[PDB]
Amino acid sequence: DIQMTQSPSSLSASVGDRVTITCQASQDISNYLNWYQQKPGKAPKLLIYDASNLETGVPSRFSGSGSGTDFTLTISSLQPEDIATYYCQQYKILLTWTFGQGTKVEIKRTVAAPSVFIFPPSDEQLKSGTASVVCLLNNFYPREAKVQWKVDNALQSGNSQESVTEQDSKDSTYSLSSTLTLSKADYEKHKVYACEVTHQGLSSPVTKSFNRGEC
Amino acid sequence: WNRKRISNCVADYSVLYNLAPFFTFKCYGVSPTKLNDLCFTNVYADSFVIRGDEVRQIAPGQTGNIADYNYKLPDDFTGCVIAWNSNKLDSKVSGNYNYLYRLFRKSNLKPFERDISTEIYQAGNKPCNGVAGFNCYFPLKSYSFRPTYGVGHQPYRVVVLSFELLHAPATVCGPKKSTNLVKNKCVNFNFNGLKGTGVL
Amino acid sequence: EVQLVQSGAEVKKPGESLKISCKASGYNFAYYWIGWVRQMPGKGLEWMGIIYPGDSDTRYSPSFQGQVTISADKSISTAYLQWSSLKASDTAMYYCARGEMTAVFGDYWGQGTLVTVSSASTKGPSVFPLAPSSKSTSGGTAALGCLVKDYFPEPVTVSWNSGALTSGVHTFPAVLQSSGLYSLSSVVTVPSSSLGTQTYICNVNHKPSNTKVDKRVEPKSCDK
Amino acid sequence: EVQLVQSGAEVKKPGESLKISCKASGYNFAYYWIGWVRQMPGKGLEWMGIIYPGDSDTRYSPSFQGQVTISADKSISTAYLQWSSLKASDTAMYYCARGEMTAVFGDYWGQGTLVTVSSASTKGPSVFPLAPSSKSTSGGTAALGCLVKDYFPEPVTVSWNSGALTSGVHTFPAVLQSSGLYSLSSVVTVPSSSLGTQTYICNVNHKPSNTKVDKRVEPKSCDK
Repeated sequence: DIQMTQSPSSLSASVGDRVTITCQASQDISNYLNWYQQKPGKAPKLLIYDASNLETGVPSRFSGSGSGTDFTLTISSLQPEDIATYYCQQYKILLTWTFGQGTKVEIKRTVAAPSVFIFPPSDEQLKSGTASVVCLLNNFYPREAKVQWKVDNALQSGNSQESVTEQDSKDSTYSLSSTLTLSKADYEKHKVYACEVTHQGLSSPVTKSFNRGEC
Repeated sequence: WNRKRISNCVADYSVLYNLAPFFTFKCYGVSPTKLNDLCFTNVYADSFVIRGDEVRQIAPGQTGNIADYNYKLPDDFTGCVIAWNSNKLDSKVSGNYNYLYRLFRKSNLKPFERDISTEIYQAGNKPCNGVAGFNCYFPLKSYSFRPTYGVGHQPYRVVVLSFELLHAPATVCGPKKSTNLVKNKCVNFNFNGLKGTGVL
Repeated sequence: EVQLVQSGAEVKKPGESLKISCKASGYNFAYYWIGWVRQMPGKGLEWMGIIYPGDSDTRYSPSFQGQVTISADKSISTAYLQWSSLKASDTAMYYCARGEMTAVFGDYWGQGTLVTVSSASTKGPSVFPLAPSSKSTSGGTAALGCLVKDYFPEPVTVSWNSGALTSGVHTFPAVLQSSGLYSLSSVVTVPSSSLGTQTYICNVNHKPSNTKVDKRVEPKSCDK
Repeated sequence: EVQLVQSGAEVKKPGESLKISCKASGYNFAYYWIGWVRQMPGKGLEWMGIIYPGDSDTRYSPSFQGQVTISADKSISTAYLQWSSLKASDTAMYYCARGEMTAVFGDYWGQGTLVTVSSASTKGPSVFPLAPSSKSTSGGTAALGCLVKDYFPEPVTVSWNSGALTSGVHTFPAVLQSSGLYSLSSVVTVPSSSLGTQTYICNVNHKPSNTKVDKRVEPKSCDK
């Protein structure tokens, strides 16, 4: 059996910087390594197919070296178009193959205030028998965006739905859409409904509310 | 050429039959059938890859383009030689140049020796003085392998074994099980491949 | 010029059989190798097996010997990945890749294939529209979109016009919800000047039951 | 029936590389032999070498050992001639021939390719018309045709009325002029009245200078 290890599990940096990554093995394997990159999507890609040999069709910001059981990969100048997954794998038996564990990268950007929008319920959802509070956030950094809800100025926690995407390479943001869903008899029984948004980059958390009579 | 040492293990030589139909499988000094009934001290195994036609040159008491300068079996060698085809595994459509062969050297080598020197072969009368050029050739050359070539030039993988024959505390042999020990009676006995009858 | 084509997604129930296929062209097919890779969400990659269709030969991983079958046809230049029996813990994405032993693997890869197996039954989706209202942006931009929370399994395909717009379109990752179900949504941005004449005949197509659903949406307001 | 095809002529600089192909079809290409032949104009000929595909067997002439390379491809059934470094002493024409060893070795042949090495540059040829007199001459039907002035190098192609006129044409082979260039003329005989009702025009194309020139012939007056 052969077992790998990667280090560190995750790290983050900004543009124009040096980044490094380490891959380790339990026994010497004589420079039969390679690395694979796989951005969130479909196809993993081959990046470096030897100890220090790179596949054609890739610019020259990458390097790496190693032997024995010590192996390092590095990027001299980070670029914003590099947000993906990385792996190291090995081969010495005809068939005994395994990948590593995983390395995570995140970008640094100046802290920016979120952009917030509200969406009203539709007649179709009233036909279905539910009501939703669609509150949309975008263009914020870092991830510390929190959304709570107030129904007739009461306190609610946990029971809701949320959908957030991965980091966007253009603006570091994680597009977010959150919703507190209630039933009819839970909808016309009360008057006002509010999304409360908290974020460190904001000057202060803000609560956006609307009355049922506004429809 | 690469070599490996094997010791302190229990062998099973039948599994070798799991492979594809071989091209060469021969032995010198030991019948291959009963290999499981002998115990050995240390095992040395050498491996490399050779052109298709020249597999014959791995044989004691003969000379050739490899036996002259690369691999020399002693005239009293005992062991087994295995060679099997590798066209399926070691050819690229564009032609693979990553295999080196020695061409020139002053004189032959004693058995079980290696030389990877990069001195320039002084073929001509002029003193090269470490300068490559006419009549001062580079010692190594490269072969070629294409999938559409004939079997006469397809690559072959070759492995050579070597034995020691019970001249020391043995360490490697088959899975035969032991038994309790009885003495003071006329008994047939077998100790590490040495058979006999008598009283202990 | 080398390309890979795969069969579509598939949903089934435990106790049955299934086969998948991968095809390529643009080179001498008999002189390379084909391999399969499994990937289940939340974990890393893990090798399954390889084959050399030029002369039938198979190899297997220590963790999957005698569980799945691999073959190919050189007449139509295709490779078949076949099963015998199915169980409940084999839901993951599958990849076919073309490689060469001596120098490099994975110079190209397939588009990816999906499989789902469970004891339940597929439920028809219910699409729900939303359009810009009188609470739109003061600058001028507005957003329209659709919401689905009544369908299984995934994925799903959504378009806004006769064709979905080449830019300004977005979607949100699906999340499971506590009826053993899932939900997701998608949105699109549009300026007021373009909104003066543009309407969204938004349609959704969905593999589990294959019923394209389309409806026309235009910007509205909260008037009294 | 079988067919064989070559490529056109080339002229190259010293120190360049080169590559020629001979194609054939009609029979089973894998079970015959392909050979090459050189001719230097104005003198004899001499063999080049032979090749047998399938077994990938090559055999080389004594003089030209190691200075050329002969290859073949069975998928598209072609013979490939490869040089190493072009030399000024290679202006000649090359063929390609089908042959069997046992009984007959000259079944069917090709067309032949011209190669020239030179450090000079081409010269665009020009054409002028030669016309019969407006009044009938002593011969009743008088001469007509065209003259191509100094040019360099060969070859040059000509046609009359898109080749519609070929009977009775006679042309003088080009010879070197004191200026160091080449010239020629092509003439026929026609009645003096055969130029007004219908037209006679020649077209001259020069491959080295890849140019096309047209020249129509019309009756000439008895000027003095």
